[PDB]
Amino acid sequence: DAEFDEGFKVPGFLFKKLFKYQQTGVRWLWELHCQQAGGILGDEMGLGRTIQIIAFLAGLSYSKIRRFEGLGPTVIVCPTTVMHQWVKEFHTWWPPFRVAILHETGSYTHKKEKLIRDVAHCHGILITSYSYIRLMQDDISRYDWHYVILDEGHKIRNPNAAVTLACKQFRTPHRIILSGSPMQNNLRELWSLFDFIFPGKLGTLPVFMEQFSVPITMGGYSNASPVQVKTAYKCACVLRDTINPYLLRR
Amino acid sequence: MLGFLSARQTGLEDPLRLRRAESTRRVLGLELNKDRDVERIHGGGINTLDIEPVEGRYMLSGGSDGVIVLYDLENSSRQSYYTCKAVCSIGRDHPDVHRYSVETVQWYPHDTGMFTSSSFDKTLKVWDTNTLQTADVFNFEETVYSHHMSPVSTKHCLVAVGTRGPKVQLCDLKSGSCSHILQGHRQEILAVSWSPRYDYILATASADSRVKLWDVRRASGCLITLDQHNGKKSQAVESANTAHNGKVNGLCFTSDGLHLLTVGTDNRMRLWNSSNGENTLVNYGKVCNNSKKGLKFTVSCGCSSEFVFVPYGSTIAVYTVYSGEQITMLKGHYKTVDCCVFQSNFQELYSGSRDCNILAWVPSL
Amino acid sequence: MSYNYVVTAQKPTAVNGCVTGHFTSAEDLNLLIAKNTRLEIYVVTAEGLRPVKEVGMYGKIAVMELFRPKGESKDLLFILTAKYNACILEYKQSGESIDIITRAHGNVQDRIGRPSETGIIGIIDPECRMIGLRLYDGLFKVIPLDRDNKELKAFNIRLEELHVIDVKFLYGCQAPTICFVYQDPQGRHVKTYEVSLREKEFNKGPWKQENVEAEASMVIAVPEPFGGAIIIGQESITYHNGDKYLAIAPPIIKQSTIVCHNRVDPNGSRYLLGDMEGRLFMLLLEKEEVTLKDLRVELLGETSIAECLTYLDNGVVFVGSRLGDSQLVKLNVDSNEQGSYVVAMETFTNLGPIVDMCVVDLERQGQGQLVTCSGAFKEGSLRIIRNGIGIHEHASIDLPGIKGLWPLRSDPNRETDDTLVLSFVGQTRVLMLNGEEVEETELMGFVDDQQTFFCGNVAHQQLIQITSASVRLVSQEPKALVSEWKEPQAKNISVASCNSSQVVVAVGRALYYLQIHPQELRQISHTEMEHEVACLDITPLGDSNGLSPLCAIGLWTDISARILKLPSFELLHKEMLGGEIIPRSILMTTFESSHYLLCALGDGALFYFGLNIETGLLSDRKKVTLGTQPTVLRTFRSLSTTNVFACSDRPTVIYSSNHKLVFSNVNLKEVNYMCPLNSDGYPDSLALANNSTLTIGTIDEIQKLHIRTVPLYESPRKICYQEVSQCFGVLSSRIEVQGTTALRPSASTQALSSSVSSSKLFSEEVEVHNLLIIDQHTFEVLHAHQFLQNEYALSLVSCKLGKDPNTYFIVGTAMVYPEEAEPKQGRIVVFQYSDGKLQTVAEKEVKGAVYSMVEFNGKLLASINSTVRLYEWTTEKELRTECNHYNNIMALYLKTKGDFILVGDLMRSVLLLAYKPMEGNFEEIARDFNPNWMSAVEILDDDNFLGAENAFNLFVCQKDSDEERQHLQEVGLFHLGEFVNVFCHGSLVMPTQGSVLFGTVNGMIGLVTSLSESWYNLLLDMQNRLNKVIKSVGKIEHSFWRSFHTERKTEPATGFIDGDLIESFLDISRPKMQEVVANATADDLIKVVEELTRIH
DNA sequence: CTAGTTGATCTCATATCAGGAGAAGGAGCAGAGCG
Repeated sequence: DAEFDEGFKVPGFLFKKLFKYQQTGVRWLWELHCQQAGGILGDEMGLGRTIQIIAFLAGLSYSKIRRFEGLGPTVIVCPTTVMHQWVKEFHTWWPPFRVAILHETGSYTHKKEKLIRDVAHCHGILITSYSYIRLMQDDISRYDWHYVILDEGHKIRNPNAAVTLACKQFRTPHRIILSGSPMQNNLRELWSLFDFIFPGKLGTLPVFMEQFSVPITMGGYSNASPVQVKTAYKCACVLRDTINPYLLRR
Repeated sequence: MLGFLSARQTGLEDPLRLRRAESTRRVLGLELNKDRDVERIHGGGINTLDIEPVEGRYMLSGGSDGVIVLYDLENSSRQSYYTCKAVCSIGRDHPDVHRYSVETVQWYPHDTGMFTSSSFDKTLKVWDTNTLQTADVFNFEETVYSHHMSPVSTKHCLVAVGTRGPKVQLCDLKSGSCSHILQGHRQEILAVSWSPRYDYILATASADSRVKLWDVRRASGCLITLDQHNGKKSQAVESANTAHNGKVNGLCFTSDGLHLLTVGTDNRMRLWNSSNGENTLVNYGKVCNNSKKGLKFTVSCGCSSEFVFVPYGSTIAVYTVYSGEQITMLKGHYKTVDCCVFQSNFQELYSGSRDCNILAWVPSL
Repeated sequence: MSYNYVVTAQKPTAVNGCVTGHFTSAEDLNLLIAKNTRLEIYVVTAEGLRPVKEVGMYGKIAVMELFRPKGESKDLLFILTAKYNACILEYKQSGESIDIITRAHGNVQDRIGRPSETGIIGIIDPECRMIGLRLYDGLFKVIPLDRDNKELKAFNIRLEELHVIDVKFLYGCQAPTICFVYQDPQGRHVKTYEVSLREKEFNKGPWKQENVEAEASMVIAVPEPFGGAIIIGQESITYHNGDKYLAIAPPIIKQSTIVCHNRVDPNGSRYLLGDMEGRLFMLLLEKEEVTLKDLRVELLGETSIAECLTYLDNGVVFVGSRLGDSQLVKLNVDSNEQGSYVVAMETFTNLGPIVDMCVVDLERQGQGQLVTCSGAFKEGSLRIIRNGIGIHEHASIDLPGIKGLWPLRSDPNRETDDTLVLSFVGQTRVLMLNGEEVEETELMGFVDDQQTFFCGNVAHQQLIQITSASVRLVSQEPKALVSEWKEPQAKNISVASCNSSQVVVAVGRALYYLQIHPQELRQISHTEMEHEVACLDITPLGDSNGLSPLCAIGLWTDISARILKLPSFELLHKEMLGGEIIPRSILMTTFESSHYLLCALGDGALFYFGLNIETGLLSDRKKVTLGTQPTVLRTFRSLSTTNVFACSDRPTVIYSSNHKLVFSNVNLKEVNYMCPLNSDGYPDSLALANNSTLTIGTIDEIQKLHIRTVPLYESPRKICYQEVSQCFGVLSSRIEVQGTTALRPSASTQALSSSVSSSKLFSEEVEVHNLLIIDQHTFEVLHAHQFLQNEYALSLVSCKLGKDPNTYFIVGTAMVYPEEAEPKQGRIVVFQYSDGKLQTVAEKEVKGAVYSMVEFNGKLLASINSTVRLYEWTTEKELRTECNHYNNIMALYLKTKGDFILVGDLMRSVLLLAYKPMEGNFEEIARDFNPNWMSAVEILDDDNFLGAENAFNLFVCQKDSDEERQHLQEVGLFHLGEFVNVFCHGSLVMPTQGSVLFGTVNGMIGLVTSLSESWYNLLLDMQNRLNKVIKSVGKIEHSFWRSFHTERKTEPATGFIDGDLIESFLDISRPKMQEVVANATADDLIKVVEELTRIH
């Protein structure tokens, strides 16, 4: 087995299947769990980013870390295309977990709320889509989720979209975003992602814009004075430093 | 005592006994030393004092006039009478002097080379002690009531800042990141204090009568909200769980960091278990404060019994922390007392007050 | 930077903790004794204790407990160090090799925490599921064992009670359940908690909190049949098992508090309880069928003041004392007709709390000799320490009351003396001593009917035997006597003397000269002296012809070691000595240079002379005092030269080194007589008799400290030597109860003469203070002056002041009343000891306690409460102030070197004061502004000031190189682990500069000395190498152990070399040395470390 | 029953001079108590 600080043992066979960077990832995710903070797995796509979550959750359940005796009920929000992909992935890389799909396709064939309750009681891994999160913020946000992974989490990049608010209604600190590109147009998107994972780190949205987005943007324009270039440089470095612990971008 | 010297000498008692018992005896004998003075440099009231944690030689002092004075507390003259001369001073002419009242001033723990000072000009300035130039300035949108650096953090170098905003700002002195905020208070935060025991535990007290302990690493809000009654009056927490029946304008962890002392404008002091915020029901009687800003008070260290020195109007009221028995009230100031700071090496107390004086209390004989 | 070398001259002797168990093997019963830094492992044999291993911990052993985890064969040892190094030690013996492997270790020091008042407690669950440590107020550290660690990861449980007195794990509980007494404002209560290693928090205990006696200080966990706990308080012993509440108040335990306990049985039907008075109680649990019926306390007797006591087996109890000698007692079933069942089997020397000490060149040698105020209330005593020689006790035979020993070559061919002769009362018994075997077989020609004053081998291949009746010259080879002479009046010879060639025997007041001729005894000379002969010697020395030329005589009533010319018996010289005591032995020998004479009186005085071969006139009279018993002197020839031996209470070898007469001690209890023997089975050996047996052995170069003990039976406090008067002045203190009554006859109450202070200045149990004048030869209390009622003698100096010539005992006192915390009154009393009396020559009422007085350039420098003032001795013989100094919290310690005064403060730690004589006032030169609470201070150099803080640290301050020049610089830091009570210049021996001894509370005697920069660098390098090579018991780092440590500061050592670690460079094999000496050759460093060991 | 198709239907994302009269406030200031 592989052992980390307090009680985290991930099975050795599982660990050996991973790469070195994926192992680093698993360690990083567990350090966050210790802090009770969230993070963004900003690995460039194709780098087997999803496998890291499997390994980490597997290790956490296996270690039976101490409300919850190891891994509680958890929800995975991922784009509609990849739900069965994730189901497949859990099934191969760790059969023991129950991975219920929440979708019209699904596998339940009853009312959905019964399925939500079932997973929240039997401590499964409820996969769902951003739509069903937007549409059942009421039902879903009544069950003490342990982990709230968002795959391709950039879809929460609009702080005012409904889906964003719904995703930010979840209460647990163990929020994770798996986003190949956690910033696509401007930093307002970044702030939004951080406000899901770590609600206070970057401040309020107005303050973030005032302090970071404006200066960092103005330093990119061709006509910007060198002074403003250097303010942008400063602010950019501050931002990287602020977000360093909580973003793992290989 | 000669029993104490003989007991130390013969090994009957651990020398720890003589140290702590004598340290206590010295604290009980605190009296206004007219055989010691502090040089008058503040034109306005002293809001804050800070003796450096390593070597306890120097004291910072922040005035209502905006100046920061840096005193030397060692008697370098051969006389038995001396004035604690002022080494440096952020005076009226310093380009970086605060525009309004300096509300807090703090030595960087782990090193005397840097200190920080926050004011009503909405700035927390970091100073290089040697060159006495600002190394950094954090601007806040709202006047700063208090800040505090962790006395224990070898790892993080966050400054918790309480402003009139309802939010607690964490300023990372390592690469300057003043974005992080703790949310959950509703009115001005009048006092913040890091745990001396836990690296990332912060206690913040606010005018909404609530005190919250935070794990700033944690991304999920306050750990604990101190509740006067511990549950006798229990309500779905939206307005209940008040530490006090007024504003809570003072915080101080006891030395070992296992208890928290809060003073609020209901004229009470309470002692809280810092682990589960449970009220220990220590009485302390009535502690007059009506300060509209933070009230800086300290505890003793390295005595047989712990003491807390609280400004009580124009006096320093000394209490035994764990029993509440008021030792004495040190009467030597002329106006209300704003801050007292404890010199742990010699059981000396310095207290500033609105009458522009800093009085030394040293044990008698 | 300062370069200091610290080493241990005497390892700590105070037993701070002892446990018993099966540590070295499952069948061995071990006694593990913690002396402060030394762990001593014994095996509990049917008789006494057999040492097996003594290891040095890099720590003060604060906790020491044996526990056996499941499946383990033999007990593992848990040790917690004062700096909070935890370790679990196992004993692994591989044939000859012995190891202490560290099964686990760690550092459990919390970064912050109020160290608990009562002190570090360490308990172990009776089922070894966890080690509970109470280190700080309000916390309870748990070290799991079921989770088998190697790093001892421990977690705190928050304890809702902040003042915990004592705590124990209860027995017979499914969960680890602690029972502790804690003090809250409402009184003292006993509470229980269950420890959950899974939830890592307490739970409700089996039986709720109970309000107990006010002074409950002890919890005793009682094994499974009863369960529950027994809480000992001052006036009651109460038993709790949850519903049962037995409670007794035995009136016998009210007089003193019970401080240690031990479970005699495995089932807890009997406990030992030791009190601070030294009583030993037996607490009996009467079972009823099982529950507990009733409690009984019975007084077994008295022991040394026990810190810890352990019951070994068969009634043998080890009483480990910090204040007095540790004891091995026996508990008899029946009383001793004095009400006591305790009978001391063995005593282990403990230089107890060394509160003061002085180095006196007693016996007028070139050797220092420590005299220490050791011990406490009932165990107080003076210990005299000196470096002494030792030998091996090979051949023993127990014949009572020997009075003779002579080497005889019964085999005529060999020049080895293969036969030993002994006279007892009126006969001669011989020994074949064949080989190493010893049995009594008879050689012809010697009589079994008469005492023998002398016998031995003589010339012409003849033996000689001088009896109480007449002389017998035997021919060795052929047969018995062919020559006999006897006194014509047949008077018994009263004093004899003989050599290889001639004979000289005294008959009362007349003397007879005989000389040997082959098969003949010829008489020549005769004389009639004034008075009876006392002693003779006729030894031929540098003879070179065949006959000695000279003789010496001691006579009665005209006490004089006179000289005679041999052929004429005439007076060459007549030198008186004085006193009413007849000299009992006289000898002349050569020490490398010429004939000396050694004449002694019955009280150990001994005069050495330069004797001429022509005039034989006695001059160069000088005296040395050796022992109190009458003496006898017999030589043995070593490899090098003649080495004379003195036989008395203190056997002493006598010899000259570099043409300087040395008076070495021998580390044997007593020797009646001595004789050389060089058998085939015994080369160059000694033959040393005592009252019981004949001890035989050789001479060993290595020196072992010899510790005398003078029981004072009261706490000595100070000691100074007044050479002019031949005495020690000792401040003693005895505890009286009621007006008052002495609880026991102390040394003060048993003096020859006595007196009490009648002073005009000032007009349960109390402390009475006396000034003891103690004879520096016999160590008898010549005089005991009691001080005023409620007067505490603190300081004591012997000196002569001003210009008058009298040497005074000056005592500084304080008046101690319970109504106050610091004395307001005190006085400086000047005594003069002369004509066996202690007159009060002066007095001076001062307004505080006189904590310290040093004689300072003809003037008295006293330190009253916070003032240091200088007194002058006026022509009127009174003390008159000259200057004061006030900038002190408490001037506790004063030292002096020239015009400079070093003041150790209660908590401002040192101050360098200068008496500028041109002005007549003090000047604060430098000061150390760190808050160090001093225990003692010393001046090493003109600018190096050794200090000892009460946190077991040594620091050296240095006057630096403006107003920053008034800052002493701490250039030396070192954690000793011992509480220094005293420094003193001197050395116990005949590269390094200076030598400062210090005595500690634990009984360590250490030695600080100054190194040069080059040697310091070299030794620091080797220190690092040894740290890289030598492995400590608990895997503690030496640098961490020697790091300066205080509750508000911690810095690495510097400017100090652990001489213990360096001297450990000899006790490692050559490959390990090469590992040490990678980057000069090893033999160089072996020479270096030998030369370093030469200093102590 | 089950995929497949097909509307709605929602969400989210993309970008730079000949007026006059009267009423209300404020300012300046004399002066009167008055502490």
